[PDB]
Amino acid sequence: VEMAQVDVQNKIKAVEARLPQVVRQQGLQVEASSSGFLMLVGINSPNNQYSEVDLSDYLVRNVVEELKRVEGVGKVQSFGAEKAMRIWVDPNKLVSYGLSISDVNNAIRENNVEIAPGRLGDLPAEKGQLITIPLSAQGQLSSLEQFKNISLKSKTNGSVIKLSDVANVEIGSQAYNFAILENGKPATAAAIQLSPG
Amino acid sequence: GATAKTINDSVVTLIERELSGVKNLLYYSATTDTSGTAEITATFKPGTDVEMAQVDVQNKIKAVEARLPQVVRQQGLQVEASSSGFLMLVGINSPNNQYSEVDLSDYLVRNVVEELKRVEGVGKVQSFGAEKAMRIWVDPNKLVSYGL
Amino acid sequence: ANAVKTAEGVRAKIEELKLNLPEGMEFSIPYDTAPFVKISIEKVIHTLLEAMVLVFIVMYLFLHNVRYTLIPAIVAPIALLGTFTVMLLAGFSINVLTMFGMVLAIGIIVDDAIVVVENVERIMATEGLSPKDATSKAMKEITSPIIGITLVLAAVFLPMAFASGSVGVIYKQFTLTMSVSILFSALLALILTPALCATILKPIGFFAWFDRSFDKVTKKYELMLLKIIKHTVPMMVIFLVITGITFAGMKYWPTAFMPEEDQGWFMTSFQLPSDATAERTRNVVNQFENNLKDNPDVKSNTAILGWGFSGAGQNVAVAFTTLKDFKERTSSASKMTSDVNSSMANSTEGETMAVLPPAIDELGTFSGFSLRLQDRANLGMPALLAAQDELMAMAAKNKKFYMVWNEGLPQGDNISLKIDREKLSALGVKFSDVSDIISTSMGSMYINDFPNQGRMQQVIVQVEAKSRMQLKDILNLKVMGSSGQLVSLSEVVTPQWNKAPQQYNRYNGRPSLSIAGIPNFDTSSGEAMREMEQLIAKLPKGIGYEWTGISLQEKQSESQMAFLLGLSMLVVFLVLAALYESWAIPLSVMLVVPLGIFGAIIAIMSRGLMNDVFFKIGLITIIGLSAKNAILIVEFAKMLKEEGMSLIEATVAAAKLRLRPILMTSLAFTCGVIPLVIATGASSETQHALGTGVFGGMISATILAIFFVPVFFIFILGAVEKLF
Ligand SMILES: CC[n+]1c(-c2ccccc2)c2cc(N)ccc2c2ccc(N)cc21
Repeated sequence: VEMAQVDVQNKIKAVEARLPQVVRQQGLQVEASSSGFLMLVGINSPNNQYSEVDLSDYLVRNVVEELKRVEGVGKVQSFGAEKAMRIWVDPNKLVSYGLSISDVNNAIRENNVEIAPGRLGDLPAEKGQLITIPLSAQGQLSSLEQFKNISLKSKTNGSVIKLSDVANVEIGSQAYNFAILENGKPATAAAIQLSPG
Repeated sequence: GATAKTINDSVVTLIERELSGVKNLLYYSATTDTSGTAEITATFKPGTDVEMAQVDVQNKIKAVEARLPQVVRQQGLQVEASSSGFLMLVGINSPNNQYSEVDLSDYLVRNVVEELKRVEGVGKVQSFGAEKAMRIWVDPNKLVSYGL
Repeated sequence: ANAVKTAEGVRAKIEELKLNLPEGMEFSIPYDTAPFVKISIEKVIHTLLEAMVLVFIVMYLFLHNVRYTLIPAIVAPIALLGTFTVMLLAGFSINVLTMFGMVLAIGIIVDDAIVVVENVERIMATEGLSPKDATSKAMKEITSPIIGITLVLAAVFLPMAFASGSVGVIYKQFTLTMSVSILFSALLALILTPALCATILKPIGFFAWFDRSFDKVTKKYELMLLKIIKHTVPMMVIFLVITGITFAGMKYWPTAFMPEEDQGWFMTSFQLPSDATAERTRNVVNQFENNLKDNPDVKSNTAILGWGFSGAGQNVAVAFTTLKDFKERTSSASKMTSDVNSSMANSTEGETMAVLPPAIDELGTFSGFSLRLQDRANLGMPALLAAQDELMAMAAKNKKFYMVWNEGLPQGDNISLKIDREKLSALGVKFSDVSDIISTSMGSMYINDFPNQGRMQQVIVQVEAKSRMQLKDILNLKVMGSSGQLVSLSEVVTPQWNKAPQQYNRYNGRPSLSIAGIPNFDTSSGEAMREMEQLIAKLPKGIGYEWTGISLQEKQSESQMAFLLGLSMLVVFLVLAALYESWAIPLSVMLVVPLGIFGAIIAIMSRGLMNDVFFKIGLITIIGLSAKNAILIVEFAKMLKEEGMSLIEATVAAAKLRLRPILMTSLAFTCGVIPLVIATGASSETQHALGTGVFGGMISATILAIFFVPVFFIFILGAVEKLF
């Protein structure tokens, strides 16, 4: 299986360029079919206090690796939705201010950015330099309020408006295609594959 | 473009999650410093085929290339066989200071390193010198005056 | 890849590249480890030759004739050649372990031929028979014992080749190189030796004295044995006492993995504070070079500034120090490292560690114990570092360790600039501009390539050094506002100073810290590991530990000793039961293992040597050899018993007749290992470890067995007769 998978990946690498840009950005996932299924581990919320995304987040953060380090446990496949920062834009509010989707995307790409850290005193250094110290800056946004406070410029009047005004920002799922129900309530699951031998 | 903490939380842990689970693995470890590079090492049981181990590792690490940061993705994740120590050190020096360290380091890189690396049985040649380059030292206070 | 051949190719290539070298440039090879391999190989070959010569001399001292001595001696080179063929077929390579196995087997592989020739000579002398009739009678008498001894000594080494880990690989070399050689020696003894005895043996001072003295000693041995057989229960009690002492010594004696060897070079690591610069590290490296200057025992010193084996940066350095030849040297590498550490400790602003090369090439980069302290309860990095500091505090006050330190970059200062986005919006500044001016302020940007003298070379744009040395220069950077005036970063960014780690390490997917330590002299690796475990047990909850590198292999080797010994003993017992069709005859032969382990442990205690893998291999060899010395008497005693003689009479006659072969065989093996015992020079530690235990065990088995195995036989057979 390993020698088939490596050959397949090497042959796929040839046409990676001609593929559509979004497919490249998402990435092509290559795997080998496994038959060592052992069991399923799931978490459910009887009181609906949590959603599927929250349960999946808890499972991946605090459960999957715990099960992985148990003797005889090999691969763990978590089924669910990964959390993401979802912005839902109202076209009427956007046109009210003479703004478009591209403007919102540009604002997000601008305000949320990574700043390259550096070192003061790095080589080549001025003679007599004694102290060398790292220096870093934070440009990324890590909170809902920060994303909601992003500033856009209205073309109609030139006033400064907030992203929350033209859109609703929340924490949701990267994809909403699938849902998992445990006895009619939100749930998440992970399949444990037995290690060979 | 990241600190040690960011690389640890973005690259090392994400990859090491999938590394756990290869065949005939004794243990795995990871190290990250402020040099912008991260090194993970997987140790396999004695009497194990290294060639099979490399392909297994490559298969298990290509399933996370998508989630890996863009810069690492374009630069690539490099898999290699491990050699702990140095077989030997080959040096060049100027008895009469005719050539400076930069010149010696340029000659070593551009005439010696590649020749040595092609000797049968040589796995890796690590040159502790740098090739010559065109350096542009920009004064921050000057270009701002001209608005650049 | 082969180290020796790769080094030869590198040295050849350098030779061709010398001609096209601009004047004023000279090549050098300050650090090279390949030669030591060939030096060790040639040393082990010399040891093998010395063992062969000593064994030949011992055989001559007994046989008194050159032809008689040659007849057995010829079997060893042929057996070794067959073993070489088997190694080539099986994929094994010539190395120190296989050659040491050959050296150990050189005494064994002559035992069968010695037994054949001794019986032939005895028959010719006593019965006045021709060489061909004497050979026929001798072989008819001794065919079975040779096969039994060969099978036992081949089977005894088999189990240790099935062990796991590196210790299994080590045992595999000895198992093959001993079992195959022993089988080939037995085949030669059964095939060629009778023909030579029948063909090249002619009919029949110091030698006369030796003969008369040996007859006198044989008479004294017979009388002493006759006296001894009367007292059996006391001699069972004494044997139980000896077994108890052997068990106590085996359990309560320090254990190790592999002796530390002098390879003619040591390593030095300089770790300086996080805020240190290249000049500061260069200063301490210059002090180290000056201190090592003028020392006659140093050939060449090379220092790599800015790189390390546990992290790279501006505050790290590594140096390789090569010592002169062993004959020209006057101080051991360990003393050199100790002096270097003592000198560097007093006057330096950082930590300098001088260490010796590891026991195995790729199993670590230093000799000592390596630990991984892990945060297993999500305690946090600062908690892990506090636990590290407390562990270092406990370890620095203990007499069980010499020096324990951390192999990683120190924790250090970090500056973080918090950007006031509200102020940026109010002033009209655009965030991306700030982001760009900060990112490129003190970083090197690779742009394009340009042709320099026929090679593409990089164009790198960076800010001048004078403007990236202090935080003020970065805070002086200005950006354009909406109103038009330039606003400096200091107005819009606030600096914050914090203490955070500069290196992040993980072991088995958990936050981890690497620790190294050197056990103090008079303390073994196992003792140091146990004490370190006890100290770690006192750390706060949520902190765990792991043993990595040499430590894990040593633990695994120590774990498997008892099972291997028991399985080997059971295999020998089963083989003996199969051969002699009894459950009591093997029982008597199985009681000599304590007699040899008593004496092996005694020798290692007297010489102050630890229980290591080579000691275990010697123990297995002594099990085999003691089983041989018991069999040599027990087989003939039993056979005489079926002929019609009584138990005591048959046993006494068998011991009297088989004294000479046993003494010859045992002395041949014992003298075959003296070169290892008294080895001096390079690699002498490994030879001593491999030889002292076997020397002591063989002596104890030879001296004690001749008086104990007859009593074991009589006691066990009498008990069997009484009960059933
Ligand atoms: C990711 C979709 N997907 C697949 C799947 C669909 C197509 C291709 C490969 C797997 C799946 C396949 C099998 N056998 C069993 C369970 C699931 C599953 C379960 C839950 C979920 N939320 C998505 C799930």
